[PDB]
Amino acid sequence: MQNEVGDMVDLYVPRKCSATNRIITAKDHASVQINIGHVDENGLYDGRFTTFALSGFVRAQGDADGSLDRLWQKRKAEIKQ
Amino acid sequence: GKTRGMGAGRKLKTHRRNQRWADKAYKKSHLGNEWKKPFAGSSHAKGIVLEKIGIEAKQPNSAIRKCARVQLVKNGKKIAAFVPNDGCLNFIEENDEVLIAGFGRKGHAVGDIPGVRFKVVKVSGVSLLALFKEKKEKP
Amino acid sequence: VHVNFYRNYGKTFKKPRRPYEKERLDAELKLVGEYGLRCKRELWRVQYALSRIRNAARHLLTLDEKNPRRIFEGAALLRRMNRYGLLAEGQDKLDYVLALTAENFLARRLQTLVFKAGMAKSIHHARVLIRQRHIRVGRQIVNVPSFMVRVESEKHIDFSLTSPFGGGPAGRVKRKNQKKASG
Amino acid sequence: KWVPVTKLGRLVKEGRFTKMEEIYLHSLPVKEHQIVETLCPGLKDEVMKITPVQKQTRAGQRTRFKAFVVVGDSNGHVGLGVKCAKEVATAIRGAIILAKLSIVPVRRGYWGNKIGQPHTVPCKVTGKCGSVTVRMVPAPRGSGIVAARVPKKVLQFAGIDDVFTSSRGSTKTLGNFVKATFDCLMKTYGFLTPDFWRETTFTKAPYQEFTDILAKPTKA
Amino acid sequence: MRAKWKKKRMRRLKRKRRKMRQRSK
RNA sequence: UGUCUGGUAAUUGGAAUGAGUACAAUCUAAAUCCCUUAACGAGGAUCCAUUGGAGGGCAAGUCUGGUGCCAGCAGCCGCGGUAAUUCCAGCUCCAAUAGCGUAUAUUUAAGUUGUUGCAGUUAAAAAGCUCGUAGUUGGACCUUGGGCCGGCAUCGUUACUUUGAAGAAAUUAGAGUGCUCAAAGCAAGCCAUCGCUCUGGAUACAUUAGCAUGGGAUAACAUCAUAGGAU
RNA sequence: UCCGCCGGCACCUUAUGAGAAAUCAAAGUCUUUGGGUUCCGGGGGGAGUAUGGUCGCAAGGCUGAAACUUAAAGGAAUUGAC
Ligand SMILES: [Mg+2]
Ligand SMILES: [Mg+2]
Ligand SMILES: [Mg+2]
Ligand SMILES: [Mg+2]
Ligand SMILES: [Mg+2]
Ligand SMILES: [Mg+2]
Ligand SMILES: [Mg+2]
Ligand SMILES: [Mg+2]
Ligand SMILES: [Mg+2]
Repeated sequence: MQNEVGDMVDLYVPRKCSATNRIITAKDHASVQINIGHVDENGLYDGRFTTFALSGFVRAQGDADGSLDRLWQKRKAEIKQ
Repeated sequence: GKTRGMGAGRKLKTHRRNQRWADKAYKKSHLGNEWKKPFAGSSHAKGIVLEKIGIEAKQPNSAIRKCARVQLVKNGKKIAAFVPNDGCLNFIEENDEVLIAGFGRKGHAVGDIPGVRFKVVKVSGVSLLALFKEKKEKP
Repeated sequence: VHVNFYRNYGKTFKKPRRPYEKERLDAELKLVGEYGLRCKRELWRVQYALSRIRNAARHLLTLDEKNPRRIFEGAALLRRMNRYGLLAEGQDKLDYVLALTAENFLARRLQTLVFKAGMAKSIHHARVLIRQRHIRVGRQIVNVPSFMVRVESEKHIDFSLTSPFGGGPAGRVKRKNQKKASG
Repeated sequence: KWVPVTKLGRLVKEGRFTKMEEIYLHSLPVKEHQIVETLCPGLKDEVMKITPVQKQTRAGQRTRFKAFVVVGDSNGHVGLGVKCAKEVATAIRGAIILAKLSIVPVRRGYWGNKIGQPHTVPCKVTGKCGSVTVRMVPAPRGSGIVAARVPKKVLQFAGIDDVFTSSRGSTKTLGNFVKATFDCLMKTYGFLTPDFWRETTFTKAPYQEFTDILAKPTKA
Repeated sequence: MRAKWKKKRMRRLKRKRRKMRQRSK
């Protein structure tokens, strides 16, 4: 992770699932990433979006929909809707 | 499964003591029967050539192994000892002085020879290897 | 009782577990070839000494920093390394000594230093010259090619005064030739 | 010579990438073997075994040779390929292709100190393939690889310098042995160390931020 | 050979041995 | 094409040296070995390296001649029935090298004795079933806020943990030290002395049991409402 | 008839689990190995045999070896052949 100099030593920093926090392996082909766009007061897509990542485990469980719905309800509060 | 109590040292020790006996090697060593073998816990032995014999090699092999029936001088037991290095049966004569050794598998028959666990190492105080390579002559 | 029985004694090489491996055999033969050795024992003993040193260093590094039984022998080990020309002045930590390797030791042999000092035409000529009593470290004749030189004595290797290569009388071959040419 | 057939290869061929760690970052399914040729600079290939397997037919025994190949420069990338073919040449070539297709990244940590050039697995990692379980445990700087010939080759190609290995099960089975070794080398990047749990930021995937050149510029 | 009949043969051998031993005490 | 680099020749040259021999001195109670050294002492430098192998495990030959399921080899798998990569030999090559082969015993390998750490549906392995004493194992609950930072008693007992003491040397680990190096030894080192460094001859560990100091979290014993209690 | 709770015999689907696999919702929570406790196995034979002890009228039961022999015996699944 961090050397005594203070530099990176691993090749890359992985993503971790936004629901179960477990990391996403480079060979996890069931892991997906959704960008949810935001709108304006009239209802116009403004080109910016909120990004979530789901690991293969949570998807195969079948709790991907509930976890993503809960994440969106929680996250939209800070940035309005 | 296992007894994991901190106060259960005696149970574990006694159980292991009982269960060591199922081991083949431990039971072989700690039963004391190794002293009833012809060598009586010795690496080599010495003997008198009672006769020269041949044994047919076990199937699917087909050959005649030139063994020798000898009698140990330390306890009087009669054992068959292999004679390797072709032509080395000629060096052995009757009632001759030989040094016998194990065959290699620690009390087990070696190769296709049926029931032979010893090999002749020396004859008349001379090694079979020296006679075979003509380094020494039988006295 | 025999008092001579009380003299301690030990062995210095170990032999490998797997005797027939191609890559290890070629590695060892490579090292032997350009370090001018005699057999695999001359290298196995160096490996044994390095293994002992590395084991000591690893045991030391497992202790707490504020442990005196770490500080004292850490200082001693680093002192020995800096004394024998193994660790550089930029490596004064117990971690660097774990990174030592066999060629570091083989670079400090008297034969290697004689070859690298330009006094020998080849690393085999160096060993031949060493074993023929032509080399003195400081003021002392040395005829042991495995003599591990220290940094403070690195500047004193020179052909001996008695040696014909250091200002001695001609050897029996040259003297015999002069005798032949005399008459 | 090469005509890319997938979005990732079509994206790579003109040079929209430097390394392959971004492909790992989004866990993209690499499916063309020229991608790893172009991205990873150094690749070395040694075949491990050529095992003849047989199927008994009415006439006789149809024999096919199955070859094992290990790929990867000794700088954190390694891959494993298995291919069974009619004769050894195509088996070896296809196994090389599969191994190059299956390259994964390995995580290298430190034993007790952070003097540069990490040399060891970061944690205690295990891998099971049927019955063969292999374990590697961190080792100090001067230990070297402590393993049988097969894990030694795999770890040398992975770039590991020192490690302590164990084994359980029928390790005589080369396929399972090497598959367990490679599998747990994949797991090395899976443990959640306390340093990794800084909150994650998200980056556009190659399929999403290169949409401009992927709508209908078919091959021009 | 069926192990049931091997057990029966062993039982016959055991009873015959017992009779022989009772003959001579 | 070019020059340099690198490798082989019972080819040609010179130099070098110790194994050996030997005055001599030294060593030694007296001898001898070593160390030192006159003179002699290497070209096929005959001053001649050996032990096991060459199918796999396992580094090294599908070379040549002999034998023909014989003789034999082979730790295991296996080889030999007229083309033997495995036997008997020659050549070549391989591993270790002044060391190597063989037999027994046992440590590893063996997570195939498993406390760490194995197993029990079908591979060997849950008792036909229940009760049951010893053994092993046993729910939760009782100081926290509190900051600061020579006397003198008479007492629940232990396990645990800390610190100390006492603890034979030798061996092991380990500091110093150039016996020419090393295995060793506990020596030595230096101005060039009618001597000095007070020269050094460190330090750990050493289960369990025993002695003593602090800690009271986790545990075991009986103590718990006829007040026969404390003041 | 509908809903719910506790207790029981089972059944169906699916691993994200385990396993050599068949398969198992327990045969899962195991090299990331430790909830308590009893019994019990150590390659295949010889052999549940010999002998001693002990219970039974007997048939028999409980406990139970060794010499010797052997490089396989065995489990699950696969393709053929029958
Ligand atoms: Mg030959
Ligand atoms: Mg080979
Ligand atoms: Mg031939
Ligand atoms: Mg077992
Ligand atoms: Mg059965
Ligand atoms: Mg069974
Ligand atoms: Mg039952
Ligand atoms: Mg409690
Ligand atoms: Mg058995």
